[PDB]
Amino acid sequence: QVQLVQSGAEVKKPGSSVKVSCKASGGTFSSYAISWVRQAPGQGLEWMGGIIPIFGTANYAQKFQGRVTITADESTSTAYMELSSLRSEDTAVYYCARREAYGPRDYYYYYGMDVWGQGT
Amino acid sequence: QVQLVQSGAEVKKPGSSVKVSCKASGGTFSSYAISWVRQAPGQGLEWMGGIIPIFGTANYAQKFQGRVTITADESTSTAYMELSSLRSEDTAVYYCARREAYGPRDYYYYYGMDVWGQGT
Amino acid sequence: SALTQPPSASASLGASVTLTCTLSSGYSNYKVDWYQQRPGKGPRFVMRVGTGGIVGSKGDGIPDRFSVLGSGLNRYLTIKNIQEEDESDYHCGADQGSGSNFVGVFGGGTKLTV
Amino acid sequence: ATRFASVYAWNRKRISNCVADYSVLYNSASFSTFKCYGVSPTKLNDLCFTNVYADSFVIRGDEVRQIAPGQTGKIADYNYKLPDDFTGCVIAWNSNNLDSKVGGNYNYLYRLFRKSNLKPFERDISTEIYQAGSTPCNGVEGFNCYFPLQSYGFQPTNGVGYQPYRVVVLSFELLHAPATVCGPKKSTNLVKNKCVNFNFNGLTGTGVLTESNKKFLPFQQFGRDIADTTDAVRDPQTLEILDI
Amino acid sequence: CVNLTTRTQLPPAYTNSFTRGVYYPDKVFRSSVLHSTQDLFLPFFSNVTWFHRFDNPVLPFNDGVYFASTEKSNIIRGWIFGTTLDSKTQSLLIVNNATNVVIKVCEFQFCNDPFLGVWMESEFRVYSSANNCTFEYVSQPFLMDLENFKNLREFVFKNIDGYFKIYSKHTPINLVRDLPQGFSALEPLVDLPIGINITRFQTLLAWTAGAAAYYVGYLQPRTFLLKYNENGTITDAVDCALDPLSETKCTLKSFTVEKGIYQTSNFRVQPTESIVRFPNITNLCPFGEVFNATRFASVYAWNRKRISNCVADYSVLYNSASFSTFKCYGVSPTKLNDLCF
Amino acid sequence: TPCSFGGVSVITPGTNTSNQVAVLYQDVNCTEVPNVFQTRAGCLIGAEHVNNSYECDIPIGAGICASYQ
Ligand SMILES: *[C@@H]1O[C@H](CO[C@@H]2O[C@@H](C)[C@@H](O)[C@@H](O)[C@@H]2O)[C@@H](O[C@@H]2O[C@H](CO)[C@@H](O[C@@H]3O[C@H](CO[C@H]4O[C@H](CO)[C@@H](O)[C@H](O)[C@@H]4O)[C@@H](O)[C@H](O)[C@@H]3O)[C@H](O)[C@H]2NC(C)=O)[C@H](O)[C@H]1NC(C)=O
Ligand SMILES: *[C@@H]1O[C@H](CO)[C@@H](O)[C@H](O)[C@H]1NC(C)=O
Ligand SMILES: *[C@@H]1O[C@H](CO)[C@@H](O)[C@H](O)[C@H]1NC(C)=O
Ligand SMILES: *[C@@H]1O[C@H](CO)[C@@H](O)[C@H](O)[C@H]1NC(C)=O
Ligand SMILES: *[C@@H]1O[C@H](CO)[C@@H](O)[C@H](O)[C@H]1NC(C)=O
Ligand SMILES: *[C@@H]1O[C@H](CO)[C@@H](O)[C@H](O)[C@H]1NC(C)=O
Ligand SMILES: *[C@@H]1O[C@H](CO)[C@@H](O)[C@H](O)[C@H]1NC(C)=O
Repeated sequence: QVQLVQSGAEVKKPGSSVKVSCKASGGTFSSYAISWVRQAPGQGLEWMGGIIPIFGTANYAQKFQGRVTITADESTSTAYMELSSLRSEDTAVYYCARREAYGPRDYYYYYGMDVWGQGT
Repeated sequence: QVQLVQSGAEVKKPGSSVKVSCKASGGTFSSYAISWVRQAPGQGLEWMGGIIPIFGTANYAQKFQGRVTITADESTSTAYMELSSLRSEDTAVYYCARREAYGPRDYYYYYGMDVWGQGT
Repeated sequence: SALTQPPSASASLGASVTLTCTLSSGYSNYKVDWYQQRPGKGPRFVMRVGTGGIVGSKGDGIPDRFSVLGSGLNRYLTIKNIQEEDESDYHCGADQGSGSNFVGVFGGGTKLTV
Repeated sequence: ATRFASVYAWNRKRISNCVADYSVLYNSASFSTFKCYGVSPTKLNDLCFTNVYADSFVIRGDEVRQIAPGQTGKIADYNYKLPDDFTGCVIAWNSNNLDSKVGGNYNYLYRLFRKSNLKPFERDISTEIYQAGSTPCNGVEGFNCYFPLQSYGFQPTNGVGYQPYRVVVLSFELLHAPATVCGPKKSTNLVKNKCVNFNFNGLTGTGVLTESNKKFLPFQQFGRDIADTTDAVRDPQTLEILDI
Repeated sequence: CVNLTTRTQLPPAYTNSFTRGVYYPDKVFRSSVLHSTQDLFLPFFSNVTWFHRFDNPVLPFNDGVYFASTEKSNIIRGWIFGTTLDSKTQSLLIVNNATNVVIKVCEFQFCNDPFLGVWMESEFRVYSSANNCTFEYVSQPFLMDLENFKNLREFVFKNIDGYFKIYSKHTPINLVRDLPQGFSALEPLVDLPIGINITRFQTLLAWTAGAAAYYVGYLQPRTFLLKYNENGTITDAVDCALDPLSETKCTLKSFTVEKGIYQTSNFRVQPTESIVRFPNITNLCPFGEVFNATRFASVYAWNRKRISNCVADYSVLYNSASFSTFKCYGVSPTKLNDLCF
Repeated sequence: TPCSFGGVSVITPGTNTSNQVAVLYQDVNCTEVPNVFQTRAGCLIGAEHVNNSYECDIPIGAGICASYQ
């Protein structure tokens, strides 16, 4: 039923900016804890940020704060990412991940990341 | 009596920054709803921003937010604008426009734009 | 669509030219202004119409013949006894307030070729 | 709801003929204000009311304090007046993420000037030009000729006191009429001829329940003695008359 | 719709209300008691406008009305309630139970003479346009017959605190030309949950005439002492403000008064004019020099300006939108303009 | 000074005999009140003043008594 799919793979030369989408089909959107994660080739996953569309606020990791811009477009039921100042180490596959919501929705009561993207 | 006049016309290379003044002579300044507007050659007027000098706050349009800086200098009874990242489409005549104020002055009760600038 | 305004209209001399500047549903309760722009010169204020009535103005280089009425979500500017001096571009704008001036969405404008 | 009313023209939905489970609303973590007058917020689920009105509007953060009995200010005086003997709960929460827009949301209006104060639960939805002076306005704005309404410029960069708050006021009416709104209480078996603690559709006391010989009319739900204290009740589930 | 004009144009007729218009004021059972209640009641011996012919103009509705009909062929159909009754405001329509007992608080565009017609029903000419329905209730289907007296029907119509309250009584009657003397109380029939502004009303009738007449009285705030019998039926009442004997009865909480002297009330001459006198000062108070000041003092060394010998117009300061706090102690902020200091 | 006022007393035989009553406005001058009889207690309206003395039945005050005859 519910699934998240994004755009294809992009290749950018270093120092440019990359914008990655994330489409949402099925379910009641804007209640999901949309998260952005990455994993370097041969290395464990590293977080960079997350966003809850209904609250309109975005959180970022310290390693990527001031360099990663994340927005959620409620009208198209989509979530967007903007990453600038790409370097040699920054190349990796990028995943868009969600979480089921339950409870008051203002206080964190969420399920696991049952559904993932296909990569970027 | 009361009138607003600005500096002359400037021509700039694309990608530069343009600063436009607006002098105010006559009346009780800093109560006026100083506004900045433009019209492309052969096209209707487009808003960009406005400012009330006494409140010291500036409002901008979404098309020009993050690219237009507007300030009001109460000491010289003048209003200044700074516009950066000029492009090919951005060339146009620029107008400095005011509004009479009446009422509590904290809540919008204003007359029309009776007085205009001479262009820029 | 915000402020919807017809591109151009043409009326004969001494006739009535009712110009419709419609207000969108989202922008419904906004003050509406009217301006006259001579070809190649800066626009000047004509009349201002509010949702409750007429703002009221005089002595702005506007002939007495000009009048404005506001009914529902449509604002009408009426010209009676028109002559060749009225050929110009007319613009209607939106507005809002309570301490930050918001923005004015200016319509396309009307080219009234007499 | 996604279409809350303006405070000058607030909406009212009447709720009746239903079971009101207040532990879900009270135990919700999503509300920032839940202040009750006349009832306590934690005993609400044990009570029964005739009917409940739910009034809703959006106001300014600093103005949440005015939605209370005995308050003064532009909203309390010209938009939504609550009575001093109000029985109910005033619920408010920050709704900046729903009602605020980056350029500012101007669809929420309030009345700023009025010739006189409102009576409790009175509405005024006219757009008559407010007369500030002695000179007739003849429908035209100007000095001493004012437009009575104004909008709140809700922007995401405003301070907490200037952020939008959604307010729902639940008014609890207690009049001598059939109750239609009751808390999520479970019923027990009826016990007669024994000393018991009873709660009959909100009527509480201690006593012995016996069969009555009073000829109640079809509309009468309970009786009172010469002392004007309860001395008879019609059972809410079986239309049997009991003496207490 | 049909405008009935074949009506003789005479001034209203009047009759004696006698002891009519008492209804159960509450929903509590009491017996062998006298209970004093202050509510909207039809006064005893109140003059009552009397309508027949085809008699039914639009009537005022003030605090509430008392409606009673004496009929032999069930001509009354219902009532129209509203403010303008022309779709500009919300209106209430009560149709006969023949189709269904129905109260529709939908927005109707009514005729300037609504009615129902009949002997069999064909026409339904009450309203034309009808949308914006907000409330509906339909009573279990029945039927209102469309074709000295024997059957008396009494009605009370109130519009109080969100409820449109209808009271009714069914009794035998025996007068030819009047309202009987004797006592009965109107029990509540149905409580309609409609928060409606009602100021005007019209009567629906079902061309030829049937045998019927109807009466309209008006309610006022009065205190009544009601006598409840052993079965909890109201059997008598005294309107204590009708005359001094009823007043004595109300004060003593009894319908029997012994020979004696009773102190029952207090007489007071009421004022007829409002006399307001203030000094001949016209200079305005120098508040503006302190509120619009550019050089406010420090709080450790605060400034004080004394204001005297002037007229203080506080509606400008109070009605200003520019202040965020205006908290008054000892005086109220909205009565400040009526005081002198 | 405040406007003229005073108590209202109802002089009456019992309802076993008659529903006719008289009203005493205590210490209020006849003129400001609206068979009008002026006495020390005030002006008593509805009772007919007679010169024939009888036993006191309903006392008025200051030597005046009332009865139903
Ligand atoms: C705070 O101050 C403002 C501004 O006043 C000035 O500053 C103060 C400190 C003093 O130095 C004043 O002398 C300065 O003028 C006051 O607002 C003014 O209120 C007065 C009335 O109290 C207004 O006078 C009226 O003017 C009307 C005609 O003007 C109209 O049209 C003009 C444009 O042409 C427009 O600007 C004006 O607002 C009106 O719409 C006239 O019909 C009426 O009878 C009266 O004379 C004055 O115009 C107001 N000025 C403005 C710009 O609002 C505040 O009253 C003052 N508040 C306090 C509490 O002191
Ligand atoms: C529920 O209440 C009705 C009266 O309203 C009664 O007739 C019925 O028997 C009751 N049923 C139950 C479940 O007790
Ligand atoms: C009633 O309904 C009509 C049609 O939807 C609508 O145009 C009108 O505004 C409504 N009026 C009210 C009172 O809502
Ligand atoms: C009720 O109707 C009357 C009709 O004259 C009107 O004057 C009054 O303002 C109305 N009141 C309300 C509260 O709607
Ligand atoms: C009251 O009810 C009883 C029993 O129905 C009846 O006998 C009696 O006549 C009634 N009237 C009164 C008030 O006694
Ligand atoms: C009552 O008033 C009348 C008229 O002023 C006066 O003549 C009379 O003396 C007054 N009597 C008393 C008791 O004051
Ligand atoms: C009663 O006394 C008064 C006063 O002296 C006198 O005027 C009157 O004629 C007498 N007769 C009666 C019975 O009224």
